[PDB]
Amino acid sequence: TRDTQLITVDEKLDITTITGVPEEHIKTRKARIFVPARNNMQSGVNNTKKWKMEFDTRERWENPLMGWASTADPLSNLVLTFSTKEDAVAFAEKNGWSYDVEERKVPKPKSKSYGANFSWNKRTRVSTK
Amino acid sequence: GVRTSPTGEKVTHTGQVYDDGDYRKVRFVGRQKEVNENFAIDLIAEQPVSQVGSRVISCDGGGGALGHPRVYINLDKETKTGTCGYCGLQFRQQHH
Amino acid sequence: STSVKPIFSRDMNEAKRRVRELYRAWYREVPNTVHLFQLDISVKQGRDKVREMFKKNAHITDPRVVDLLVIKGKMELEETIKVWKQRTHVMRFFHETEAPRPKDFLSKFYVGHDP
Amino acid sequence: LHHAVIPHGKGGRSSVSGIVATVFGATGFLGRYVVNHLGRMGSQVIVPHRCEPYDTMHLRPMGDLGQIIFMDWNGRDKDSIRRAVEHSSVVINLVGREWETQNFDFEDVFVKIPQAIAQVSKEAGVEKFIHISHLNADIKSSSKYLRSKAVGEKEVRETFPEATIIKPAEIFGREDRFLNYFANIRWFGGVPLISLGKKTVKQPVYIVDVTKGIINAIKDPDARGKTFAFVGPSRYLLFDLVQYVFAVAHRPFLPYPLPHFAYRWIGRLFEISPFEPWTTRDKVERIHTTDKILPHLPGLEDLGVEATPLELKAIEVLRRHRTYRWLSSEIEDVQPAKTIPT
Amino acid sequence: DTRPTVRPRNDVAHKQLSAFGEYVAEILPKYVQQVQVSCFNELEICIHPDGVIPVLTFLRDHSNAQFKSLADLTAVDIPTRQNRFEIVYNLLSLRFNSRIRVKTYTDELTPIESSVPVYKAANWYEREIWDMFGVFFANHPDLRRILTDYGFEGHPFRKDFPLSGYVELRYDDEVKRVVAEPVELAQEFRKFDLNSPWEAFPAYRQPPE
Amino acid sequence: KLGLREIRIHLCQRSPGSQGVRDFIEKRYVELKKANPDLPILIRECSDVQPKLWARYAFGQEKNVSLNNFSADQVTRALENVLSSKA
Amino acid sequence: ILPGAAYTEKSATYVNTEGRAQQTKVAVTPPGLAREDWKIIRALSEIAGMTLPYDTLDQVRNRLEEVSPNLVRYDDVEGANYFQQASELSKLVNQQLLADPLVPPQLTIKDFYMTDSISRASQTMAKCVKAVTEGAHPSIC
Ligand SMILES: NC(=O)C1=CN([C@@H]2O[C@H](COP(=O)(O)OP(=O)(O)OC[C@H]3O[C@@H](n4cnc5c(N)ncnc54)[C@H](OP(=O)(O)O)[C@@H]3O)[C@@H](O)[C@H]2O)C=CC1
Ligand SMILES: [Zn+2]
Repeated sequence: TRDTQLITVDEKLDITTITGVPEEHIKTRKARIFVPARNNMQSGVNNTKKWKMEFDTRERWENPLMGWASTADPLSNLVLTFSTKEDAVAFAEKNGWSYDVEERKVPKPKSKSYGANFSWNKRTRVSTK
Repeated sequence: GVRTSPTGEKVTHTGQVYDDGDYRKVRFVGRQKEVNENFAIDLIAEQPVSQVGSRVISCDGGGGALGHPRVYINLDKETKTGTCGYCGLQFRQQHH
Repeated sequence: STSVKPIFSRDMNEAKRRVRELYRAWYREVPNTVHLFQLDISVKQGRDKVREMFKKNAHITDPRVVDLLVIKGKMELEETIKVWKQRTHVMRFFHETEAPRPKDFLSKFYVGHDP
Repeated sequence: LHHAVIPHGKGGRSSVSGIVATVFGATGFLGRYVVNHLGRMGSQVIVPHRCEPYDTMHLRPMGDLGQIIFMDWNGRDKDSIRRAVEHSSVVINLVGREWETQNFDFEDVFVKIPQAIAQVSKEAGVEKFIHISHLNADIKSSSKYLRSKAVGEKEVRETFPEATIIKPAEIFGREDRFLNYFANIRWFGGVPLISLGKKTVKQPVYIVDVTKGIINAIKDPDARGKTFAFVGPSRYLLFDLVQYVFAVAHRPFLPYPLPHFAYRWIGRLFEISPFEPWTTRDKVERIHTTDKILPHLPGLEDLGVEATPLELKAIEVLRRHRTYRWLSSEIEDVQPAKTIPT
Repeated sequence: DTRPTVRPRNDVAHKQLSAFGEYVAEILPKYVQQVQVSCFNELEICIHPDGVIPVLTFLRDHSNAQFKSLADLTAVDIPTRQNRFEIVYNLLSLRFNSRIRVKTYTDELTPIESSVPVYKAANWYEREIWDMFGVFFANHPDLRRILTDYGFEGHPFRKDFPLSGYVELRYDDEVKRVVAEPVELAQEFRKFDLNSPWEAFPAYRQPPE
Repeated sequence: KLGLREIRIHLCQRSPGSQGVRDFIEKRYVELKKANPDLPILIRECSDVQPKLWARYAFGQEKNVSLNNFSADQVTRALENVLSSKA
Repeated sequence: ILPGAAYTEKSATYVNTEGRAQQTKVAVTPPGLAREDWKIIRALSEIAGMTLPYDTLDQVRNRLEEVSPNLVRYDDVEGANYFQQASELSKLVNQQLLADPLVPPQLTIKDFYMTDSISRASQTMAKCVKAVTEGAHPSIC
């Protein structure tokens, strides 16, 4: 066993005071924990295998000089990747953020028969091939 | 070509012009507004339509490797000219 | 599940001894900071800022988190004493160039979309 | 106030405050703080300057890219004034001089230039006009500076009725002519004072207080057509105010009375300088003029600004005037001056 | 092995490092948790954080190890783990002309034993880890910020720290000073989603769900 | 006016702690609606919710009475305490 | 006229035809001085002296849980029962059916491209309607 002379601490992990984040960005925020949806323009499913944590979108305005998109939100480009939902929830509660969790959406298994394309008495017969 | 809105500010080739009440015009007071006077839309329209005796013609933009990727253009449709998607040159089929 | 290596303290009683010790060190160093840095504030203002910073973290009950706060606070004191900080860094605790942001719902409603 | 003039951001340097301001006389004392505050919130500032561009350089950091625009103007050229205000929603007039030059008299800069700017602003459709008068302005003063201020304050009302006229007292700050003027008297041994400074009462105000009041007047819609009196929280005797100045600076204080006529003759001698005069006959009158008590005019508190006491912000102005022996002396070392309770 | 565009594979070194990996594990079963050799012939020893001093001291002093140069010490932040941080030691052996990697872990609140007694080079590397990651090292001579500004709040290299930070500096003329204010960007940093939705390397595929 | 303006009944479709309210609705709601034709009686069923009876009076005043583990007869008596007092 | 936010500019709850509660997410902020719809009423209540008891979106959704708990069960369909009770109460009053036949308001696809403020303000829906009535009477890249 260990010989580091451990101690017992029984209280929820909380590091909001030592992360250095300002107050306005710990209490007014809302972290969305979700599995990204498939980009419908493609068939690949490799981007829908890890959980992500993105924050709520704040104001973007137009730079008066060049018309660029200006922001005052330091967390507008912050995306974190987690292997599991419980890992994401643990990180959110550790840093004091409020979070909403979206349960994973998995495509349901489907019965696909090529022989149904040519059916004697069913509407699945295809008029073209 | 380069136009001028009622306030006298030249309109760019992208159609940009500050309105009468726009304070951002103040940036040109004592200076000039840089407008390119060689409108591409006008110049490309000056080029003649080339006559080609084939269904399919190819354009690389001229110059070979100094042009654009070589694409092939279909000329079957007789009610319009075939246009290159990179350089804008037009082609037509000789008497169909 | 609850067994963890401590940093310096084994319980809050041991951790609060370091906190009070740190407050004494900061309390005695404000008069010199206002002197060496030629700050245009008074000792009362500076010592009230030290008290404010300690009060922000008065809701902590984890001896390991308190130890980090004391360790971080001790590093801040070291820089001030040795004049590694400049007048700009010391005066960054006061936010003298920021207009006071609104706190009530109506004031925030008028000026923007933030909660 | 079309789409481009709708506020955006969180009041930072890269935000859009919706303010398009033309600040005349922005290269001086009260003009560097106004531009600084306007550019802190992301305002479009037009800065028409008469001087060399080298003297406008301290104003360039005060705004994000493209926010501070510099134009060249002439007080007697009505076309230059129009180029600098026709795109602005608020015009701020800070033009002034504490002396008279060969080319511009007191009534040229306090009566004619203020009236020319006001007229062109109204003809150009400007919505807000802010004019800085003086607290002690009246037609029957001993100073042309104050006599001309009263006249100018009246021409502006007749030309721009919705103007917001502000009447500050003597302003103390870093680049000021009030606390620095008294401290620099040490070169001449003693400190002359008319009646030994026992019959003059002054109520100086802080530069940031005046700067925050002007900004608030722009954003407050009820400040139109209302005359404000920006004064400090405490009234002092000139002898006590100057004595406190030499106490903070730790310089020997050797006052001696001087007849009013004698102080004018001395001032006449200093006026011959072809550069910024050290003192003029007009400054002597202004320094020894009791600050008016105008209870009928709204003050700083009516614009949401808490007047800063002189004591809290006098060391920052006068620490520069101390020797190495007394540079490090703390704020809490000099006892505060004696105030005149109501 | 004649293919011009494919890196040649050195199997002699792969064998030698695997043998030395078992050698270390057999000698230090109390701390060694995992040993592996990459396809490019690099050896990694994964240890319990309580074995930082024993494991490093053995590798530095042992006759058949003689890892007398600390090439680098660094941390990696992986938020998905309970112990989000991963302290990495790279050691160089001049006698045997070989390199080894020692890896451990810690969370935000658990201290890690300082390596200064073994390698003096670790003095400044551990300040960087504390500065840029917030990992506390016990028994360090002088633990301070080494790279960030004075009074800087936050540990930048944490994955949850924003790229542009929370504060920015400018010169303010009113206070004749350099001041810090909340960050505002004239042009926001544009975030690109570049990952292809098609798997690139089947050999590294993970078991489903 | 101090009269009643709305009644809302919250209950779960399966929990044993909401059986009384379900018994009330299955047999008595039809009668209590015919006796109060112009009184909105909202019956909102969720999953795993403690039963409650909300009563919104004039000018936004709302009072709620917990109906957890109540029998079919207490629920009937609880409503009568709301449709009669009109506080 | 009090400007508000569109569905792409607020985090708002909509219940579809099957009783499923779902919430939008803020994509872009409202254009100019426009504000979130529930904040305008909250601001109006405070000025009128009848301040509502919620200041933040999470508190407004707590109120929704009071009025109808199903409104805060996102992506969940809560079964509704008591069809028998509805049938009984429906037979108390006997209304007659008008002789006029049932005719949906949208007979053809040209009635489908414009049904609300957003679609009637769209220049693509205006092209679609023109395309399905007048027909198709230059794409290169
Ligand atoms: N003690 C005080 O400071 C008081 C100030 N005021 C008033 O506030 C305003 C500014 O005061 P302050 O900043 O202290 O004085 P400054 O001398 O520091 O500023 C004067 C400004 O006005 C310009 N100016 C002067 N004459 C002309 C002219 N003929 N043509 C064009 N510009 C001219 C100057 O331009 P440039 O520098 O390029 O030559 C400069 O920008 C003035 O109206 C003043 O009367 C009123 C009460 C108290
Ligand atoms: Zn081409």
